Amino acid sequence: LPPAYTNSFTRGVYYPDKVFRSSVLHSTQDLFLPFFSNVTWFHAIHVSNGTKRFDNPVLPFNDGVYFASTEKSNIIRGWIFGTTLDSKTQSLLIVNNATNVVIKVCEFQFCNDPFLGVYYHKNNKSWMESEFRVYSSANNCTFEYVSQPFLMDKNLREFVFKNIDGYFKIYSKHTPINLVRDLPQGFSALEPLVDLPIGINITRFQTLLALHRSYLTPGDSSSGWTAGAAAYYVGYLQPRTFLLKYNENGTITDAVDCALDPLSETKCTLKSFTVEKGIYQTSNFRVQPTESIVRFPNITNLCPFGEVFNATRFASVYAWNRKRISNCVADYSVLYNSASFSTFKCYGVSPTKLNDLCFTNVYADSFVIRGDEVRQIAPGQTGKIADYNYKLPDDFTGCVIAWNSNNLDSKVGGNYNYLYRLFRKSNLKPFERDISTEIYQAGSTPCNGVEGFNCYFPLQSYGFQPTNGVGYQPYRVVVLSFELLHAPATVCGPKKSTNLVKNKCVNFNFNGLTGTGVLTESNKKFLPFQQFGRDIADTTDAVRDPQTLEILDITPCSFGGVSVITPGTNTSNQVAVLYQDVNCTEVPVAIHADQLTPTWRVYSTGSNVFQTRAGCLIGAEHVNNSYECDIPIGAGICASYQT
Amino acid sequence: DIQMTQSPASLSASVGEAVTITCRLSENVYSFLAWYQQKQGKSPQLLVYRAKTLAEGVPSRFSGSGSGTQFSLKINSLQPEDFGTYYCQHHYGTPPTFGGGTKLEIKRTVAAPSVFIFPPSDEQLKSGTASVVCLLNNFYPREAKVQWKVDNALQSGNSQESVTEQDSKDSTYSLSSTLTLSKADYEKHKVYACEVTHQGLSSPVTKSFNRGEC
Amino acid sequence: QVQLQQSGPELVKPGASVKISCKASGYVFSTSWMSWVKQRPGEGPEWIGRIYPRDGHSSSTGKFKDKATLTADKSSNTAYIHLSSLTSEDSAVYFCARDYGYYYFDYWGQGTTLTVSSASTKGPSVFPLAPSSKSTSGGTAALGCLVKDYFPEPVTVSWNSGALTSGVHTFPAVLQSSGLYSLSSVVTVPSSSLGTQTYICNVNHKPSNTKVDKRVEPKS
Ligand SMILES: *[C@@H]1O[C@H](CO)[C@@H](O)[C@H](O)[C@H]1NC(C)=O
Ligand SMILES: *[C@@H]1O[C@H](CO)[C@@H](O)[C@H](O)[C@H]1NC(C)=O
Ligand SMILES: *[C@@H]1O[C@H](CO)[C@@H](O)[C@H](O)[C@H]1NC(C)=O
Ligand SMILES: *[C@@H]1O[C@H](CO)[C@@H](O)[C@H](O)[C@H]1NC(C)=O
Repeated sequence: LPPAYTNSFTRGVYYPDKVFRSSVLHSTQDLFLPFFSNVTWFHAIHVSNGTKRFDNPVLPFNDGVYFASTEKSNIIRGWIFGTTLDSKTQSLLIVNNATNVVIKVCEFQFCNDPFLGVYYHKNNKSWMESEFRVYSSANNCTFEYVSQPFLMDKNLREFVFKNIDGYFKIYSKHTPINLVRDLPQGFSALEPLVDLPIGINITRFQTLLALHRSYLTPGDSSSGWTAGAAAYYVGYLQPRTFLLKYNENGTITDAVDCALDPLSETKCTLKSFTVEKGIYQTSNFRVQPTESIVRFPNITNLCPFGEVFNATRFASVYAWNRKRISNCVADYSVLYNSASFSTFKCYGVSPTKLNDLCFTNVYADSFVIRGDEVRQIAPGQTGKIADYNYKLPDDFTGCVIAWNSNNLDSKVGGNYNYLYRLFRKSNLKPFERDISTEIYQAGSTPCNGVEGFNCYFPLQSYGFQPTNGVGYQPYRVVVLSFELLHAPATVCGPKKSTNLVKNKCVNFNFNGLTGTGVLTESNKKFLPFQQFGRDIADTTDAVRDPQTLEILDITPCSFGGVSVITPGTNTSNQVAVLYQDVNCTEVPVAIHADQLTPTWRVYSTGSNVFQTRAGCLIGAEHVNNSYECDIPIGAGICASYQT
Repeated sequence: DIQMTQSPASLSASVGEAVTITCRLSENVYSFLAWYQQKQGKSPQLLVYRAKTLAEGVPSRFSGSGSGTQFSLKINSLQPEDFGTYYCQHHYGTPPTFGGGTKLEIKRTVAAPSVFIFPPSDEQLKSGTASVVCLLNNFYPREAKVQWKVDNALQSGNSQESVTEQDSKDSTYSLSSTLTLSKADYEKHKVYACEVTHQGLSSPVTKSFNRGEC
Repeated sequence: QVQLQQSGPELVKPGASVKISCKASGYVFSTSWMSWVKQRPGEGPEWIGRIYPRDGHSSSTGKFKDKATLTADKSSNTAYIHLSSLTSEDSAVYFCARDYGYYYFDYWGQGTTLTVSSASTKGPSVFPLAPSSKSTSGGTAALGCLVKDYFPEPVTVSWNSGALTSGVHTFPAVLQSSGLYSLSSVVTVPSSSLGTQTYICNVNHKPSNTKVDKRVEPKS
């Protein structure tokens, strides 16, 4: 069945924040479904004859997936989000069984038919779940949230999904409807429903539909259920600037997209829903894609971790080496992003947020221990190494990093230089170094420093033959201990310059320049020692790059001043768009950047042309007959509202 | 983004009692949370950062506890000066988020309000507007209702109610209700009074006065 | 030994740009981060950003990225926050707090209240609250003064040049229908103390720069 399109209603607006506002016209920017957009009306299953039409369009998740369903029986059950929809990558599974809603994050190996299995039970007369045929695996499960069913119980059902900075948000709302297929033209705010810190990459969306015991049978014939009623709506959210309206109760009564059309742009720039008759300039004639550009120079004062990591010689565990690190910037994700490290476990902090935190003092301790001994290094553990060679506080903060080094720290005769304190009088405290060579007097006999039957040398060394095998192979183990004190911190993570992007008319804020424009290569070379090339004007056509060694041109989005002429919102809905100092042939030059934004190809109407010295005018007819001015357009000729 | 949940939102207890305020976070922050005490019109003061680490110059009565999602601030002994608002805030990296706010009220013995009527100054009558206020002084509990009767007739919408913060030592609130009227309305009515209803009061008490020292 | 002071409360027309000055002392300005926190009245405060003076670096969240720009002057240990496109929603109280880099704040400035509205400052109107001619059982007398109109929030209330500090109660100003803020402050005194001692209520309104001291005594 070919895909179909339907006109999006104004519905889709969700609360951007949990903050409460009353009787306030508040403007916010986020991902949104544009007004009057095209919604792909997936007629998922059609049954006339009992003809199964199994359709599960795996749509690209993109920024935000606006969902709408008219299923009276609520046949649809949850949604599926995943980069690859297999065990290879992490996937999000949402199931809306009646008992509770299941939100479990696992690397599910999804089957070819991703449906919800439910069998009718004769004794209980209940549509209770049979089995989950949607997936086949549950690997590396991370996050689980359980709540009551929200889609469970002629009523329109709407949802918005967004994936931002590893944080998953859901908005929901239900409204009764008497329209068979037309989306009601009513403003329905979508209150926040649940927020999830899933923290995985999601690329494509797939919806889930429950197959009853009729469809559970292998044959195409259905036992007692038909899915012809299945139908829903899908729309893609894009970054948009909105002018929300809050009432006294705080409900979002209405909103206008700054990119919907010139009148809504005038509404946005005037910060009011109702504007009077006249001429007004607008700025948010469309939205800024991607991310605003802010610069920091690439890091120079790196912390000398690699010296500790790549030191030619390491000390034995008993005489473990210690280095203090401060007054530098350190990257840990780079260490995390290395398969050369066999063991990378953190305690008291997440490896992902490691670059986010600051510490006054960071102590790195390294030594050599054989493979099976790496377990004891973890905080709160027990064992000979933990007790007599090195111990960590139970409240330790930091990470333990290890890797095999049989290639380097072993020889044909085996390395005996690496040593472990086998015997000691008492268990070591955390952060305690013992280097005493005094003979261990296990027995009561005072040996006076002479080896005997009950007197043992406290120290013992590995053989480290290369063929002993992993678990006996040397592991160069480095322990990162972070000291968190009420002192001005020194160690801090790196600052990211967002890599580099090109040809996007977005905000440039090179170390806080606070400008707007499109990124293009600059052939002109400004003064090099400046971080950014300085123009005679405050706004600089070309901005030098602190990160790289380059200068990049910038260009504003609206080279023409978007002056919109329209009567009062009470008066009429007609619009008049004037591009000041722009020829009607340069109106297509504007239309290029405008048509980069969707539906502005349709907008500016059909670009019906009337040229004035002040600028080319589109959206009105020139009045040949002389008349008194209605709106001071310019050049002594004005147009008025009429039938 | 990060969600702050505090339970209970409002709590009241008497001096020397044990009070625990719970904080819940969406994500798991391991130990990077900070407790702040706030009083009305004042800057916040740091109390406990990390989990168990008391801040500098903090009474030993205050104690922090909890790990991960659950974080508990416990006061072993309540003090009259401990009144205020308490916030739980993570410091696990940008962006730090403050809690919704937990109100703490120091409970004490029920105290009847000392009621006073205040006839408007003749200066304001010269100004052309009339404002009449009657006062509640050092009363507990916080809940109190004042009824403005104009010529022995109830009125509403012309009176504004304001309550000061719980006293540092007296541990008793004060309430002011100012009736707003035109000078003509003042001249129309000979008798003005406000009726004060309070839990401490055995019976409702009214203070009345007559225009022109009558 | 750590003192943080901020400029006085500011009234600005909506849509304009404002700067707030925070001063630090008793510790090295460069070594410790200095941040900004904004609090809505009757609502929990929110983090804004941080600035670290020795390199001039500033990090802030996207919500206030456009609104707030952090600038720190190492010479005077005074870091100025610049806010632009002021709205009624922006009008709130702002604090500057010292940071040791861990985003937890041990010291806090007194804070500055930012007010955004079209109208301007209105001069106070002060009406003394005469004690009622009563027997005054218990040696308890009640007296105060009434301030009629404040457009800006800040209030200065003093009793006999601030000498009297016992039984002083100053109720918070209340927004009125006209938008003007009316405030009344009172104090309890002994009944015998009425005729013996002269009681003066001293009021100041810094945005209006008007200082008024009024004598109060029961009528007739
Ligand atoms: C929807 O698709 C139709 C099909 O050509 C097109 O004419 C119309 O402009 C589109 N509208 C939107 C909002 O995409
Ligand atoms: C060891 O290898 C190089 C040496 O320059 C460098 O990447 C670093 O010092 C060490 N490697 C890592 C991944 O840290
Ligand atoms: C860092 O930046 C400087 C100046 O922009 C440049 O010369 C250098 O090559 C950069 N280094 C790296 C590793 O990008
Ligand atoms: C616009 O068109 C006119 C007439 O062809 C021409 O003289 C002029 O140079 C063009 N450009 C501008 C900016 O006016």
